[PDB]
Amino acid sequence: SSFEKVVVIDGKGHLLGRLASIVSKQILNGQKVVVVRCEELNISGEFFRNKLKYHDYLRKATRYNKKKGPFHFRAPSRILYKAIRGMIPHKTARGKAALERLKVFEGVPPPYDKKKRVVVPQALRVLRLKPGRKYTTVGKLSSAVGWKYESVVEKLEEKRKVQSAEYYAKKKALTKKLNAAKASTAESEAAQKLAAFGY
Amino acid sequence: MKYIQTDQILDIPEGVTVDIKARVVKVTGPRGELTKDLKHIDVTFNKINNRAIKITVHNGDRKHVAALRTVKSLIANLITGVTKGYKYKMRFVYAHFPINVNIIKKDGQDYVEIRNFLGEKRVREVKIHEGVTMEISSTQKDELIVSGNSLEAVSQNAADIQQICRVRNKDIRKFLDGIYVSERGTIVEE
Amino acid sequence: AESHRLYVKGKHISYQRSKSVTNPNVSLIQIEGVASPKDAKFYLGKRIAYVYRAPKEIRGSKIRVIWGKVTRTHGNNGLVRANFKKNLPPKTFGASVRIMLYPSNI
Amino acid sequence: SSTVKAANWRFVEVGRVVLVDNKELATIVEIIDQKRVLIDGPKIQRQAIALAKIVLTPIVLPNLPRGSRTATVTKKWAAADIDAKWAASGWAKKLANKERRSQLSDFERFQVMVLKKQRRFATKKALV
Amino acid sequence: SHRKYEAPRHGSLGFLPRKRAAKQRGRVKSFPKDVKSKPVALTAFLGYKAGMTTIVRDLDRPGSKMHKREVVEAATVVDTPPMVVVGVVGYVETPRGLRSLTTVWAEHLSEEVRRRFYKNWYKSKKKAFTKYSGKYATDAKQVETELARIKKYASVVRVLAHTQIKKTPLSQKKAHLAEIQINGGSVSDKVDWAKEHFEKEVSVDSVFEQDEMIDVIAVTKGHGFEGVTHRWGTKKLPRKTHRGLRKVACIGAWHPANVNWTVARAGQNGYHHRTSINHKVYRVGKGTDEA
Amino acid sequence: RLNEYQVIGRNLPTESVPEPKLFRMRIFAPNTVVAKSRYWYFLQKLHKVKKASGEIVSVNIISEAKPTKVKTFGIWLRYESRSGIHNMYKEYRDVTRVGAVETMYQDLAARHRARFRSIHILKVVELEKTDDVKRQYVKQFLTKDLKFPLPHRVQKSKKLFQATAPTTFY
RNA sequence: CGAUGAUUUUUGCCCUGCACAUUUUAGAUGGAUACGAAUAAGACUUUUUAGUCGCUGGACCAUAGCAGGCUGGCAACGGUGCGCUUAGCGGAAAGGCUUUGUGCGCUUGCCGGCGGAUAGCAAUGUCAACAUGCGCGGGGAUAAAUCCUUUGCAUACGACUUAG
RNA sequence: CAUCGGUUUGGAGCGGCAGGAUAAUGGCGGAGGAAUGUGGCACGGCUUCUGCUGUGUGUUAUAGCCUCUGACGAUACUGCCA
Ligand SMILES: [Mg+2]
Ligand SMILES: [Mg+2]
Ligand SMILES: [Mg+2]
Ligand SMILES: [Mg+2]
Ligand SMILES: [Mg+2]
Ligand SMILES: [Mg+2]
Ligand SMILES: [Mg+2]
Ligand SMILES: [Mg+2]
Ligand SMILES: [Mg+2]
Ligand SMILES: [Mg+2]
Ligand SMILES: [Mg+2]
Ligand SMILES: [Mg+2]
Ligand SMILES: [Mg+2]
Ligand SMILES: [Mg+2]
Ligand SMILES: [Mg+2]
Ligand SMILES: [Mg+2]
Ligand SMILES: [Mg+2]
Ligand SMILES: [Mg+2]
Ligand SMILES: [Mg+2]
Ligand SMILES: [Mg+2]
Ligand SMILES: [Mg+2]
Ligand SMILES: [Mg+2]
Ligand SMILES: [Mg+2]
Ligand SMILES: [Mg+2]
Ligand SMILES: [Mg+2]
Ligand SMILES: [Mg+2]
Ligand SMILES: [Mg+2]
Ligand SMILES: [Mg+2]
Ligand SMILES: [Mg+2]
Ligand SMILES: [Mg+2]
Ligand SMILES: [Mg+2]
Repeated sequence: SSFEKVVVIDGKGHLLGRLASIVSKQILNGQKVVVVRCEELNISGEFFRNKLKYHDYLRKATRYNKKKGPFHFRAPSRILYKAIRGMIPHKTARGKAALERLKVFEGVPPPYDKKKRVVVPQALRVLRLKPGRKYTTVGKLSSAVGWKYESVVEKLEEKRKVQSAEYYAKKKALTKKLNAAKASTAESEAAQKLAAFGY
Repeated sequence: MKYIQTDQILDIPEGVTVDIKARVVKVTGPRGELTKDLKHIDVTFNKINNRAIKITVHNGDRKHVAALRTVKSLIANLITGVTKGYKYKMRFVYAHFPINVNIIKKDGQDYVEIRNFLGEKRVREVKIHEGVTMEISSTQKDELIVSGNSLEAVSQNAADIQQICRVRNKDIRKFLDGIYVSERGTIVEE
Repeated sequence: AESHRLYVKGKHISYQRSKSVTNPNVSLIQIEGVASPKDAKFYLGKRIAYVYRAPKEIRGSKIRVIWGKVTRTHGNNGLVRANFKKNLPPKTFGASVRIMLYPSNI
Repeated sequence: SSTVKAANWRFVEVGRVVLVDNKELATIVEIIDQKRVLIDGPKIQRQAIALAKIVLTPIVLPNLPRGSRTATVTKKWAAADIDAKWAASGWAKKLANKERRSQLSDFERFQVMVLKKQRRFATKKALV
Repeated sequence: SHRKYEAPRHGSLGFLPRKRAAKQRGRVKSFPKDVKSKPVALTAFLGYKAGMTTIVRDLDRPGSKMHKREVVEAATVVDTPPMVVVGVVGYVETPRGLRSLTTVWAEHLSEEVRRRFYKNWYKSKKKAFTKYSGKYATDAKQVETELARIKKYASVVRVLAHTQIKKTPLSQKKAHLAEIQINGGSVSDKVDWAKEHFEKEVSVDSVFEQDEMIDVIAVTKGHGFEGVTHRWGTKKLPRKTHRGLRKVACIGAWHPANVNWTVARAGQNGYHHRTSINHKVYRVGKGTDEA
Repeated sequence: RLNEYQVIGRNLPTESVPEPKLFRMRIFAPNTVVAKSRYWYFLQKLHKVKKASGEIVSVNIISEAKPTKVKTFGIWLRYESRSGIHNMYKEYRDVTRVGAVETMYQDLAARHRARFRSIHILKVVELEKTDDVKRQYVKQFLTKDLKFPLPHRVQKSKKLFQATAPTTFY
C-alpha cells in the first residue's frame, strides 16, 4: 500500500481499460507511473473486432478540415494514452499535472532497463478473462493500423533479454555464494536469537 | 451443462513413443517425429502406460468439450503419420485441353507447374510444402501422388493444386475440368 | 539514525463532494498502509500537519504549517475524513501531509 | 518410454485437508457441487461451504468414506495425525513466523536489528 | 439537393497544401531500399537544369506502328559536373525512426562549399570548420573513433556530397550540399567506402548508366498568387456575372457552416516540391568529349 | 436469504360452522410478514376465504432435519413467462431444503428471466434413491470416488501491485 | 525531435572547484529492490519428474550514536563513504553498469571514559534536488545574423534564391 | 491536556436473562436398513499382486453410511438488561 517515488509497470498481459482506469486514479492521486512494453498489452475480444473498433474511431474526423478533427494515434502507448486521457479531467490544470505524472513506453528503454518492473493483478489479462475467450495483443493491432516500428522493438527486446539474462545468471551465482555463506553463520548466537524472533 | 470431467484415450502403437510436455506433443515412430503445439486449448494429459494416454478436460462447457475429441484425432493422425504415412492420389480431369504438369525447381524451391489448363496461356505454379513429396505416377496415366508424414500439409498442398484449377465464367456443371483428389490413403497399405 | 520520521505518510486526495458540488471544510485523506476502516480506526483523532514553503520569511522561516485532526473513517478502503483549522487549498490535491501519532492512545 | 508430463493439481476428494480464513483446518467429507463441499474437523463446525472460501492443502486424510460424520472424521484425523502432518510443512511454518513477527515489541525489534548487524558481519567474513 | 450532374473533382488532394516549398533544393524524401549483396554504390546525384532540346531516335517497340521508325522527342539537359564527397553520416534504427548518431567531415573543404554555411561570406572571418580541421591532430583518433562508432551502431549510412558550382555558368558561388544514401555491402564496407572517398570527385557515370530509368526531385516553377480558374482549372463563370468570373461560384453548402478543406480557393501557385519518376536516360555525356 | 415456515389458518368461525377446517401450508419466505401474506395469496387461489374473513392460527419455522447431511432435492415449479404459464421440474444439490429453494429462485431468474412474482413452488422433495435422480447436472456428482481438480485459480490481492509474476497453480 | 559548424576582446562568453545568497518546485523526508517465459503451469538446489516452495511485499536490503558529539581499546584484514586511478561493457532516450591500484575517513562486529537539562508538557520547530545570481580559484576559445545595395531560379508587402 | 454536560459515529468489544420442536444438528447409547457395497470371497489385464486394477457377491468385518429412538449437554437465530 506504500507510496512509491516512481512506479514502473510492465504492461505485458494487462487489459487496456482496467489498467487505464487504475493508472488514471493513480496519477490523479499524485503517484508517478511509468508503463513499459505497451506492445504487449491486451484488449479483450478477438483481433478482428478491435481492428473494426479502430476503424470506427478512424471514421471520425472533422469534415470541414481533417486537421482539426480527432488525432488518431496508432502507437500502442498512444492508444493507452487515449484510454487514460478519456478517464482524466484533462482540460483542467489539475488534470494536466496528473498527466504530467505519467510516462508510457514501448519496450523497456533506459534507464528503466535496469530497474524493477511490477504487475497489477486487478488488470492482468490472464487473471481476468475466461480461459477460452479470444483477445488481442496491442502490438499487432498497432501494426495493423499504421504503427511502423514493431520489428525494431522485437529486435531491441531480444537484445535487452540477452543482457537481462546475463544479469540474472550473475545474480544467481552471487545468491548461491551468499546462501553458502549464510549457512556458515547459522546456529550462531545471532542466528539462534533470530530464530526465536521468527527470522 | 458444465460436465464434471471428460476423457479420451490415445492409443500408442508398439514402436511409437509419444512425448507430451506443456501441450507440445512430440510423437516419435519408425517413420520419424512430428510435433504440434496446442497452447490454444485447455487440456491435461496423463500417461496411463507406455501404450495409452489419458486426455482430460475438467469442468468444460459444450464448446470446450467439443475441442477434446479433435485433439484425440489430431494426435492419432500424427501417430499414423509417423507409422504409416499419408498418400493422396489426384486424377487430371479435362474434356478437351490436356493439362501439362511438370515438377520444376525455381529459386531453389520445388513447384508444381500446370500448363495448358483449359487452353490458357497462363502457367500455374503451386509451391510444394516442406515435408511433402510429389510424384508423377508411372503405373497410371494422368495421376499425381502427394505423400508425406503430415496429413495436414499433404491435404493442404493437394487442396492448393485443386483450387488453382477452378473454372471461371462458365457453367461448372458442364465444364468439369480441373484437378481433383481421387484417393485418400496411406503409404503403408492396410 | 538514517531515518528520523515520526509521522505517518499521507496524501490529500479530495474534498468531500458529490458529482458536482465540493465541500472544502472536510478533506478526504489516504493514510499509507491502511486498507480497511478497522485499520483506519487506529488513526481517529490524531492531529494532521500540511507542511509547505512560502516566499516571505516569518520569524526567519519560509516553512508554514496547517494543522488538523482525523474525524472519522471514509468508505471501505481505509481512507479517513479530516478537519483542518483552515481548509486545504485546492492546488494541494495529491500533496503529502503528515499524520501525527498524537493524541496518542497507545 | 513415453514421458508425459501430468498435472500436479490438488484434487477435490473425500479426505482433503483445507485451510479456512488462514486460521482453521478442516477436511472434505462429501462433495456437493463444483463449488460447494461439506467440511468437518475437530476444531471447526461441520458445515456446507463454498470452495472459493477455502484453500486445498496437499494433504489427504486417507481412507475417509464419503459423508463421514463428525465422530468418524475426528477419529480418523487423530489416527492419521493430521495436525502433525500439517505442522511439518513450510506453509504452516511461514504462517507461524508471520504471527510471531506480528507479536514483537519495539525493544524486540531493536534487538532484532542488533543481532542482524552481528550476523551480517559474520556472513560477510564468511563470503570473502 | 444533389448536384444536377456529377463530374470529377478539380485537382488532387494528395499534393496539399499548395504552399511554397520549404527549401529550393529538392530533398530525397525516401531512398531505394538497401540490399547487402550489391556492391557499395551511390543512389543519387545533384545537377542543374540547363534546358530542353529535341532528338531523333529509332524506336524498338514491336507491335507499334512506329516500330523501327524514327520518332521526334523532347529531352532535358542536366549540367552535372562531378560532385565532391566531404562527409559521412551514420543513422541508427530507433523505435522513433531513423536517428543520426554522428557526422564525420573531411579535413579540407573547398571555398564554394564552405560558403554554404554563411549568409554574408564577404563580411565574415571564415572560421567554419577550423577547429574541426584541427581534430586531425596527428593520430586523428577522434575521427577513427567516431567512424568505428558508425561502423558499430549505424544501420543506414549516407554520404555528404556537394556540387562544384564554380564549374557551372551560374554566378552563384555557394555549392549545394546534400545527403546521398550509400547502398550495398555491409555497414563496415559503406563506412570504408565513404572514408576512402573523402575530398574526392565522383562523376555521374559512376552512379547512373545509359538507358537506365531514374527519378527527379525538384521544386517546380513559381507563379505567385493565382485565382481558382488557373490554380485549379475550375469552370469560368458566365460572361455577364457581376463582380467577376474567374471564381468558384459556390464554395460550400449552408451546413457545415464552414468552408471545407476540399474546396478550391485562390492562393499561391507553383514553387512546390515534386518527386517525378521513370525518366529514361538517353545520354550520359562527358564534358571532355568534343562530340 | 430465506427460511421455511409452517403457516396454519382457517376461515373465521360462523354460527353455522363454528370450527372451520384448519389448513396448513409450507412457505419459503424471508420473514414472517411475507410468510402470512403468501399464505393468503395461495388460499385465495384455492378456497373461498379472505384475510378479512380469515384468521392466522400459527406461524412456525421448519428447520432442516439433518442440516449437515448432503442431499439431492427435486423441486416442482409452475411459473409464468412473458408469453404463458408453464409447469417445470428441476433438481438441486444442497444440505437444507431452504438452501435449495434459494438456489431455485436464483436459477429461474438467470435462465428464464422469471421473477419471484412469476413463480409458484408446487413441491420440494428429498430424493432417497439414486435412481430417483432424473437430471444430469446433479447426477454427475453422485458417482463413486468423485475427484476433480480446480484449475486456473485467481488470487485476490489486498495490494494493488505485486513485485513477482502471477501464478494459477492449485 | 536528432547530428553537425562557428559561437561575439566583447570587461562580454564557455567549462570547472569551492563558498554564499536568493526565486521556483502538482509536493524528498531510509531504498524506483532490473531475467525471460508459461499459467490445463511455473520456480529454485537441481537440472525434469524427484525433493522443496508459493496460498501474497505483514517480503528483501538498509536501520543504534548531540539530524547522531569529544576521545580510547579489542577482535578481524572484512564492510562502507569519498577522492584519484586501471581496464572493460552499455547508443532504444547509451549519460549508466562494472573494474585495478592508491590515499583519506567511518564502522553499531565487541568493550570503555566524557557530553545533551532551561526548547520549561506539543507547536514542521526549519536539515532535500532543480534553477538563477554573485565572489574568489583554475583550464579554454575569440562569431555571426539583420538593415542596405544587389539578384530574379522568388515575390502583393513580408518572405525567398543570388552577389557585395 | 484533563474532566463534565448535550448531540453523535464506532469496537474482531465483554457479560446476564428470555423464546423456539423448551431450536434443528452434533456427540454418546440402542434398534432397524440399504448401497455410489468396507473387509472378505469368485472370475480377469497389467504388476517379483508395490494406493495394482476391473466386474460380481453380500450388510461391518481390516471403512462406513442412512432411518428411528433414549438420556443428558450445547450452539445458530431473535428479543430484553433502568
Ligand atoms: Mg480504440
Ligand atoms: Mg480536476
Ligand atoms: Mg500517415
Ligand atoms: Mg457467374
Ligand atoms: Mg455464360
Ligand atoms: Mg452536510
Ligand atoms: Mg465438529
Ligand atoms: Mg443541385
Ligand atoms: Mg449525385
Ligand atoms: Mg468522391
Ligand atoms: Mg512544397
Ligand atoms: Mg521513408
Ligand atoms: Mg492545379
Ligand atoms: Mg451569356
Ligand atoms: Mg449582371
Ligand atoms: Mg443449477
Ligand atoms: Mg518476476
Ligand atoms: Mg515539500
Ligand atoms: Mg539488492
Ligand atoms: Mg524478495
Ligand atoms: Mg573508534
Ligand atoms: Mg533545505
Ligand atoms: Mg553599398
Ligand atoms: Mg449541567
Ligand atoms: Mg460526553
Ligand atoms: Mg454507543
Ligand atoms: Mg437445552
Ligand atoms: Mg439427536
Ligand atoms: Mg446394530
Ligand atoms: Mg468388495
Ligand atoms: Mg444476541
